[PDB]
Amino acid sequence: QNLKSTDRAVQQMLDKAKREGIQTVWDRYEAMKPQCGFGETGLCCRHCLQGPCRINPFGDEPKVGICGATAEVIVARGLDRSIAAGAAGHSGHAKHLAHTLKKAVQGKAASYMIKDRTKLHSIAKRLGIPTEGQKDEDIALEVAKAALADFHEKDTPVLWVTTVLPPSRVKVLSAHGLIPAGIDHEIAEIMHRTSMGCDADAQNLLLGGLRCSLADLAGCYMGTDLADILFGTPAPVVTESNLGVLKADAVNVAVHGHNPVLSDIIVSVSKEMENEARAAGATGINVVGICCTGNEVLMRHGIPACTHSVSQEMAMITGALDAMILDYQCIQPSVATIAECTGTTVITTMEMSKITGATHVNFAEEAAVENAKQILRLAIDTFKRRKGKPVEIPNIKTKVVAGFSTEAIINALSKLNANDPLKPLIDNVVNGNIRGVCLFAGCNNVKVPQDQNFTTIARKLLKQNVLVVATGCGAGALMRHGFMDPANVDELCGDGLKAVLTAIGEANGLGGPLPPVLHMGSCVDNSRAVALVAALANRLGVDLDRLPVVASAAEAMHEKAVAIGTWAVTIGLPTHIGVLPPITGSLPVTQILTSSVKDITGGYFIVELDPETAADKLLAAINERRAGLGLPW
Amino acid sequence: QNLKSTDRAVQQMLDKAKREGIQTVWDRYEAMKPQCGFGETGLCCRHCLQGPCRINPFGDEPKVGICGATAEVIVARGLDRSIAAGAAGHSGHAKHLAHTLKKAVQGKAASYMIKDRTKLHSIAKRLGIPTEGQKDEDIALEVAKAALADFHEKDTPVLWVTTVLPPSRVKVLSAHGLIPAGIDHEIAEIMHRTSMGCDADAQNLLLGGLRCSLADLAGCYMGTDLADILFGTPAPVVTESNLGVLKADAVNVAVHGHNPVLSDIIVSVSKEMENEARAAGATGINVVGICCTGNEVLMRHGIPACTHSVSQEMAMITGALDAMILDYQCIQPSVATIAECTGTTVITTMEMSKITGATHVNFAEEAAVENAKQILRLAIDTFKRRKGKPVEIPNIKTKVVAGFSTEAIINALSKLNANDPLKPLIDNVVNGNIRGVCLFAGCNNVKVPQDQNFTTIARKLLKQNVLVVATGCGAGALMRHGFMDPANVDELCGDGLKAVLTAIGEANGLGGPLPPVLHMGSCVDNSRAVALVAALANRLGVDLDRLPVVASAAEAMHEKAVAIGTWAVTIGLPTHIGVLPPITGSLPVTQILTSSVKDITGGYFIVELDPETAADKLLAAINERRAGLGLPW
Ligand code: SF4
Ligand code: SF4
Ligand code: FES
Ligand code: FES
Repeated sequence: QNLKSTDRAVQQMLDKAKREGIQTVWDRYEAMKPQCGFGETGLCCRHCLQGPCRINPFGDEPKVGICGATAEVIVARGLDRSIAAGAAGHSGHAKHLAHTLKKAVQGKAASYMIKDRTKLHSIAKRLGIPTEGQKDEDIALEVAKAALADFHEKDTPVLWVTTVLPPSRVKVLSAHGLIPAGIDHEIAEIMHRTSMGCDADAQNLLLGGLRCSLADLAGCYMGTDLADILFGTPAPVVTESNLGVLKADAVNVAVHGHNPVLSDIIVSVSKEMENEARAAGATGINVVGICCTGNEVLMRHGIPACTHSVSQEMAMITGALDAMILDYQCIQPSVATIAECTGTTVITTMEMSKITGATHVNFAEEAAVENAKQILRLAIDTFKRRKGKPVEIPNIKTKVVAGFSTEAIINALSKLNANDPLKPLIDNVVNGNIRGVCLFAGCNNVKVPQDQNFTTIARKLLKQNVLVVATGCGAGALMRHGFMDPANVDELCGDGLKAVLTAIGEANGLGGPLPPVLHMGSCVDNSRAVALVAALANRLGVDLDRLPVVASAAEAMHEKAVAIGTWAVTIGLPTHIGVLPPITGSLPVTQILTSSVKDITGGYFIVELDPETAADKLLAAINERRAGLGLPW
Repeated sequence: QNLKSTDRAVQQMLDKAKREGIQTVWDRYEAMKPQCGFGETGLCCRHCLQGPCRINPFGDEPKVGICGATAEVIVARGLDRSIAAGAAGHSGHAKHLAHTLKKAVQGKAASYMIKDRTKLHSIAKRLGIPTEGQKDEDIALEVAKAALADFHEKDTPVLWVTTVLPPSRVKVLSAHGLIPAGIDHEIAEIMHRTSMGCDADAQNLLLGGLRCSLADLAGCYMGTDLADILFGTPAPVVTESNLGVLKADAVNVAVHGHNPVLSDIIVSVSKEMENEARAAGATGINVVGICCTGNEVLMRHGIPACTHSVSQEMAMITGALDAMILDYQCIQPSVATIAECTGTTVITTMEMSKITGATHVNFAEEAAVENAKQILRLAIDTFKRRKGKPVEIPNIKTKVVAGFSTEAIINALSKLNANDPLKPLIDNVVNGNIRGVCLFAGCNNVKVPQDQNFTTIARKLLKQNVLVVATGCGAGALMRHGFMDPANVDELCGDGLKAVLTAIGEANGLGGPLPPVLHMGSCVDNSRAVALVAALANRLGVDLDRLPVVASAAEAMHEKAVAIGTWAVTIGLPTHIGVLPPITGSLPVTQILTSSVKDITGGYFIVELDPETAADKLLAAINERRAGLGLPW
């Protein structure tokens, strides 16, 4: 089973699924082979009813689409649609939170409130919203209106782009016409320009894609900002991960999806319902996380993470998962069918994300506590039905230190230099103790043995003294393999990095180092890494494309990951992707995305499926940046 | 060549292309055969990097997508994306016109102005915008702001839906949650919900698709409204169509695309440049139309239509097309390559729609006259280079009477009943002289011999006394085969329909009938048919799903046509489509779209590729509606 997942708990559940005849994501992948090479290379178009059009990568006809669309146009249009779809997800998440904040401060949703008043005021100041003499509720109402205004054209550009990057970077992007005019405006313009008989120049198409990726960035940053106002900015926390966090004698409730607007409430209400669970014969309610909603409550409340991404079905296979509470994004719809075999109650909560055969509970912010209790009572009912039945929870878990928001990272650094907190980090970049920074982001993908690229690359970078930060299911992969346990610093980290992690941790009263990898949160919280990198650029007086900072979507799957990778390139980072995106059918598109975009934004994609080779390429990118700053490497 | 096109001028140019070795859309189609059956049936998904996933329609594995997405989810997600892409095009067109009107009334674009002040005031009244005591420029500024506001969420729903359909229809749609909250909001929500791991219930997905189709309707209606304010509401006009409208001794300039914001200016400026053209050895500038921008200037100014849709390359093959001036949508990008052989200067004008190898002229409303003169001077240069060369313009054209805006139709009817203009039409529906109404809409499609479905269906309906109206390239197909020439009324029309067309025409001072088919304009001007049908419903006191009105996208191609067909169903019409949409791989989706949606909106799709059978099915739908109103049939 090691060829499917490198996670030993997942392997154990794959054996259980096999002997019980439960079909998994890996079985469905095997049944798909061999996959279509036209789609894999990007040489397929279905944008009108004259299609499908395909193009043979080499040889004889077909060589061009029916309407005349070339291989490079077809490849660029498909890629742009993926970017727009990703932007639509991250910004739909952000839009929902903006409406939640507006309802809260207008007295329409008493379960929600301004929890981080400091963050509220800093965001207002960053946006140019006056705070002196204003009530918090009025400032927040203005912030929520500004968030909603960024979805459409107005007299200013998207402020969740222009106010979050340094003026020099905004100037570069503006010169190329890349600043978004409105988030949903850009998504719609992509769908228009890529429709039949519209944009048919690969460079023009890809420039539109870069601009739409910045609309995705704006949605990510807005989502983090609003979630922090509503639910609190993360600070360091200690918890656990992997399937062993499930407890046979408790009501096990997974929160799964991305938007934690209800799942933050689930966490608090579940505490109130201890006694009701105890009356049912359970020790209590054990809330666990899956995917990014799990990251959100891990970051803010220390909720343990049960599993992530490709292996999500395995939590159900234990037999102990009483409920899976779903919002949207990255939920395999197979869960609704597997639930018939495993007994789990799968519950959807968002109007636009339902799954046939799953129970739906309308969630409304105005009734959030009431909805939570109804949902948790279904979970309690499910626990009762399995009283007495054996379960198979693998006794496998790791320790996870997390909660490294950018505010938390700055505060940790400020223990070494109170009035200039970024300086200790820059000092160690300059002296070589920190070679550079790598952000791991994105998903697992069934084509890659689960976690193998994240861990193989992370190990090589850590040995070379790279400061590694992680979000999303990249953070999930690293946490499940021990990369967030400070006890593994000695094994994993080069001497210089160990010295820095130890110096920071000792100054924070820990008696021990920071963990080998800093967990910066969910997928939208890739925006936190942007905030840190922008602050470093501002402090050094250089643009982001001069910093020794790279990104790696080492096992990417979702359209959201394509959008993130593209905005990482657009803000100026060398950006690795470890699965093939559908671009290899066009050499001109590949050349733009891996080479000539350097001349536009300073960033570029590094496509590399072999993880040892990818780590070498990422280190070369970091070291090239070091050389450009005159640093040793 | 008759198997490729039923248009004799197109056949002549296909022979010329063949002997000159110029590859056409039909050659590129032949080179694509056999096409992929997974894509044709809808059983392919590329929404994440685990794909492509396909599903065998019958037999053995694969049976389900890798993530667990069923055939019905995959089919519904793909369809929803097509609807959103169509909505993005029609509403991008409308958004551009809203910005043009705003610039005009703020003194920023002197080439544009309020030409239809009556239409402006009626729209303002329909929207609830006060007009008493207000300057026209202020009313128009308010209308343009309202148009822009409908793209995003606000305290009202999309007013270009709720103010254009009768309250009873709005109530039905509201009860099912189908009223759009904002145009670009719905497009983004579709892209979100159809991304991996999000909506996975076919009924829920398709209801979202119906709502997004109404965002498309709003964009169509807004585009017609704003184009009428800026450029004038159409009134009846007489002109010609087909390749014989090109003139060997003139500078022939085609306007091609959809948004006539510059091409209306091209028409006026070309008149000013007669003498400059005459100095070059030409008789003048002969502006001709292709596709919907051609329809726009045909409707408003009588500009002759040269060709449409699938046969657009053939205008270039004549050797006489000096320039092709492009905005966006439905332009085969092959034109940029064919131009090397034919000498035509292909010019793009919109930032988001460029074609490699075509000259780009930045158009800006603020410089519209200056841009037009630069473009027309390139055309004049091109004419000079072909002085002396023979050309092959087929001597084939038809007479076209057009300009039937809904205002024009009401005014024509008012000559029979001044104070109750709809009553003469209803009278003849009730007595059987008019059996019903059919709207022909949409594109040609290379899979169908060009125009064969439109003409075969139209002939059968006209013989059965159906009032036939047409837009877009459906109007193009019918005009090129004589269906807009009143001289063909005797041959084509049943006795009852002939009596009505004759009575209306005689009362309008014509001495002869209205044409066999009423040309209601461009693709966005499908909204004019909605306005007429809604007015009829309001006058009869019934909802639209009780009227004997149907639609036929008989040769559909573009994502825009999928969106139009879907909103035709959503507002309550039986809606034929004559090419296979990618739904046959899912019986449950097909059943929803062809059967159970009747219980939701009262409309339904009729999928039928054989045109004689399609006409029988459309007549059965009309006659079922007649029976429900207690009428003979
Ligand atoms: S848009 Fe062009 S390439 Fe795509 S399916 Fe239609 S004809 Fe084929
Ligand atoms: S979304 Fe599901 S069905 Fe579509 S490509 Fe990804 S795994 Fe396959
Ligand atoms: S031919 Fe397989 S993805 Fe289209
Ligand atoms: S397998 Fe051919 S369209 Fe995807």
